[PDB]
Amino acid sequence: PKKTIYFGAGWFTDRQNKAYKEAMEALKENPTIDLENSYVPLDNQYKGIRVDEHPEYLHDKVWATATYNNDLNGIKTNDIMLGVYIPDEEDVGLGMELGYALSQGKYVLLVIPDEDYGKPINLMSWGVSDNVIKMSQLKDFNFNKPRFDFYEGAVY
Amino acid sequence: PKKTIYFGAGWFTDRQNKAYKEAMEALKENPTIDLENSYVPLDNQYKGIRVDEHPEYLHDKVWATATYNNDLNGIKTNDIMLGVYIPDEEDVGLGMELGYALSQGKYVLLVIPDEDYGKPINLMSWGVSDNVIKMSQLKDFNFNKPRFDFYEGAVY
Amino acid sequence: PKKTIYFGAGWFTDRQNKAYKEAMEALKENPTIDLENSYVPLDNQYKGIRVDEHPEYLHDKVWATATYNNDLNGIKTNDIMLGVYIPDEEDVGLGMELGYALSQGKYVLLVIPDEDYGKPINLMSWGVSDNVIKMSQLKDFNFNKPRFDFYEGAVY
Amino acid sequence: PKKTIYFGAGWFTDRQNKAYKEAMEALKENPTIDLENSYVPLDNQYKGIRVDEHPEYLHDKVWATATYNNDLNGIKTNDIMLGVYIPDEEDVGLGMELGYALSQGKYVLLVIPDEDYGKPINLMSWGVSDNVIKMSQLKDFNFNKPRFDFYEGAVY
Amino acid sequence: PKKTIYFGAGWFTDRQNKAYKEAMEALKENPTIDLENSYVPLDNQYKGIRVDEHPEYLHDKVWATATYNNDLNGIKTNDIMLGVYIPDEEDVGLGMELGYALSQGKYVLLVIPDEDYGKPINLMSWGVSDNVIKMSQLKDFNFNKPRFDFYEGAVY
Amino acid sequence: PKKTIYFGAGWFTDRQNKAYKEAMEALKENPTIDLENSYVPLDNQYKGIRVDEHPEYLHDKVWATATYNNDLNGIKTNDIMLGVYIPDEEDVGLGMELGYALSQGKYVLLVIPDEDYGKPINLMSWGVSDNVIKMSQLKDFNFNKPRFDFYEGAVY
Ligand SMILES: Cn1cc([C@H]2C[C@H](O)[C@@H](CO)O2)c(=O)[nH]c1=O
Ligand SMILES: Cn1cc([C@H]2C[C@H](O)[C@@H](CO)O2)c(=O)[nH]c1=O
Ligand SMILES: Cn1cc([C@H]2C[C@H](O)[C@@H](CO)O2)c(=O)[nH]c1=O
Ligand SMILES: Cn1cc([C@H]2C[C@H](O)[C@@H](CO)O2)c(=O)[nH]c1=O
Ligand SMILES: Cn1cc([C@H]2C[C@H](O)[C@@H](CO)O2)c(=O)[nH]c1=O
Ligand SMILES: Cn1cc([C@H]2C[C@H](O)[C@@H](CO)O2)c(=O)[nH]c1=O
Repeated sequence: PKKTIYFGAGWFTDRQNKAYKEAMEALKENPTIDLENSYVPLDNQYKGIRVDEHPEYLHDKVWATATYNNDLNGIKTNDIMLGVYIPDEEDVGLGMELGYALSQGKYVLLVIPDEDYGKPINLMSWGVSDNVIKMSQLKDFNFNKPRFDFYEGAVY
Repeated sequence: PKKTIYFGAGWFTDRQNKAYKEAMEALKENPTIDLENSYVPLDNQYKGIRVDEHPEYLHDKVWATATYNNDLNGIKTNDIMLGVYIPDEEDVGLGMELGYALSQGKYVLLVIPDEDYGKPINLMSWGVSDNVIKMSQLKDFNFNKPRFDFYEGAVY
Repeated sequence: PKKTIYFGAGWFTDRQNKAYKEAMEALKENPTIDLENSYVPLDNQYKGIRVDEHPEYLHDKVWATATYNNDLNGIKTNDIMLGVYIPDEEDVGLGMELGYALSQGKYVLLVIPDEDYGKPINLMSWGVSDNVIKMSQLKDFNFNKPRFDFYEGAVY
Repeated sequence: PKKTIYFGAGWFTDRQNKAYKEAMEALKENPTIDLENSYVPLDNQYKGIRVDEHPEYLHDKVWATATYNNDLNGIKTNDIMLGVYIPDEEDVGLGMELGYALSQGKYVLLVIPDEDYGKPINLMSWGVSDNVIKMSQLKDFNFNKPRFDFYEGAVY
Repeated sequence: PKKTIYFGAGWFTDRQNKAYKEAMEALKENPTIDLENSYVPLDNQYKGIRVDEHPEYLHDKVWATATYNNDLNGIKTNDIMLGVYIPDEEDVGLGMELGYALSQGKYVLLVIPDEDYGKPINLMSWGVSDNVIKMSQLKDFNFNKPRFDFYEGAVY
Repeated sequence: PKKTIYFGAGWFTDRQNKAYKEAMEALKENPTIDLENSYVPLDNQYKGIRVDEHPEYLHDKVWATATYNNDLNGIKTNDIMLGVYIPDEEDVGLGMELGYALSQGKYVLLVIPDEDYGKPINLMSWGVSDNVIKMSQLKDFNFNKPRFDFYEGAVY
């Protein structure tokens, strides 16, 4: 069997965009992941518009509503909630999605870049996760048998 | 009638600490809020110890589990979810809590310092919110008749 | 004690409008209801405008989004879900709201005009309901001790 | 992959029964739908009894309980919540199911007959839906990649 | 303020019946509890009949459905979920109710007779609980500020 | 298609361990069950430690937290909630899981040993189940088409 995922990753910093590409690649190689039918936010912004790339939409209530709902749909409609996590650059949006994933009863997996693994993460992100792994463990992670595990690291 | 709230507010930067004090003062003046029976995270960390004062707790699963659970209990047993929000220093912890509050069906009110009201806020925060007001309106906000409203500002 | 309610009632036919007035009168006489702090949809449409008075809003996503959200907020922040129900003119809107109220764990009480009490009602409405009474009992219903009961009538 | 659905459709009017057959046919041709393991209410009424066809059961608390629970099970147990929607003949039962589907975190798709598409629909039905399409779009709808979209029509 | 509770307690053994009486007495002395408006299962079985007094009801789906539903309604409309717990005679019914209370976001408090406080309790009960105290503390417990705490005892 | 299950069964009595093995066998033969990717508690106790087999962990807050969370994850992450039920030896832990399964929107199937089928079961276990079958019906049960059905037996 294969599972689909909601690709929860930011795209506002160099460290973030770096991890984004890495995780994308790991997923592309993982056998247990049906990446084709997965939902990736950046490719599903309303009307293909990226607001950081079109500041005129910074006040469009309809663009916001549509994108927000689309993201939520991407979460409840897929199997796993994957969060690309950067300890030094924690994203509020990802946080909200972790909480929403919890409500939807999804498996919450946080993936931290190998160089950052161990650094302290926020108490809530730690508590809402079902497991926290390193980037290098992503390609071989068996999504058909998701298990609970503690983050081998600090939590502030 | 009077409502109780969960005081969602970070205390990791000076801007956050300033907003924290202002909000606490506004709430003490609000006739519709019962602050004594509300839940304030900072006075509810497990064993009464803050990890930033006692770094030895950065690696203590028991401390993390209890504090996380106590916070969740603070949201679910209280009427309103209050989030002191600083646009330029958004908190992943507050984000997770907004999602969790949504799952529990609580009114989610964001309060932004007057000087920052209007600056862009994360889409996901705008989405979960039932309303977003400025710090100065907090002391007068009627929590017995909470209603929905859009942020009179930008959202990235 | 006193409870607050969400006034679920259509206003699209004369029978509905008649039932609407009767229920509002019964509620004003109920000592266990706090009507001032309750949510009445008709006084809460976005921007205070009813689409039947201003048809131009029939095509306004912003109006639709805000009004829909405000209604949901009205159900989740109030104690009881009241549904004025007319067996011969059942409302799809009221139906959706019953389902939503169930999801929020609210007591769902249907109130049917005396003259119609007994006529067949949709299975799904009978199912979500915690009790169904006639209009005449509304003024005396004790909302501080709501209990479950079967419709003394038919269900198609 | 293929998805299963809860066939939410009324059967109380000529327009309704017409759309029912049409949608059934569209689903029968859609590649992304596993119609065999889907749940269709009319074939799952308790003991095969249709109350509109056996008025003696109009007062059977056990028949109602069983059918109501069976329908709910049909919803939470399947992937997509499909609602066959007739603007001029909105069903309260379908409404309740849309709300229940929301709580269950299912994708809510409303399908309106091509001749009716555009006509005004109830505010709540509009707001609970993840997407609203035309009958003709049903056969080709890709259920493995469900996305959010606004109804190109009026909402009262 | 005062809170209402759902009195979760078995009455199938002498130890249970003893604990039942002690807890009821402690609750009558608690200034933060409104016992009149609370829900006591034993006074809420359908038609007022207990199946152990009228065994003929052991085979009556209607009795079972109404009593089950009334109990659920008792949990969802009340503030606190109280579970009188006897470690050596754990109740499957109370267990299901703890899970249900968790789903409704209620504070779950277990109360164990002093003589038994400390004995091993089922993992799942320890997990859902927000706190577990001994019978003697019940009369003084402040239900207006419920907080999380670990069982000072064993868990098998 | 095939479905996965959360194997909910006790292991504290001879009758329990007997049914456990039986059900295991039935599942091993059932075509509609993907037993390999299913979650079975006994093989997923934290660190492979069984506390009944290592009483030193009877006070390990970390072992309890981890196992409890792992079990919950096993429930929300799988399709069906299967409960091996012994009428004379009802388990509180299984009860809590039935309630949690309900919240997660899973199909709840109780399987009773053929020799015990008919004996009275707790009102709540009866009410939370979507269907109750005999051990002998397990091997042939079609999990791709789960339907609702009443327990042909007594409920106390
Ligand atoms: C700010 N922002 C955020 C999101 C969602 C997507 C991502 O998982 C996370 C990044 O903050 O939130 C989005 O889709 N669009 C956008 O403009
Ligand atoms: C990081 N962190 C966070 C919280 C909670 C509280 C506040 O709402 C928000 C701040 O991130 O989350 C807490 O209780 N303890 C902690 O150490
Ligand atoms: C169609 N419609 C419906 C509602 C809500 C309110 C009432 O409970 C019920 C009537 O359908 O749903 C509303 O607020 N506005 C609107 O225009
Ligand atoms: C009135 N009624 C209704 C239903 C369900 C099924 C359908 O999706 C919708 C039609 O109202 O509700 C049912 O199964 N039986 C019945 O008698
Ligand atoms: C077996 N049983 C059980 C209950 C409820 C009530 C109590 O919280 C707990 C006792 O099992 O579950 C009840 O109302 N009636 C009944 O006959
Ligand atoms: C007491 N106990 C219980 C459980 C779970 C697992 C099973 O479905 C049910 C048995 O009580 O609860 C567990 O995993 N470990 C344990 O020690």
